[PDB]
Amino acid sequence: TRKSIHIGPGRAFYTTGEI
Repeated sequence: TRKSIHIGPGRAFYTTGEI
């Protein structure tokens, strides 16, 4: 259950990982 969630500014959403 690996996932990369990085929230920087107030308009960014990066969700890329395993499942």
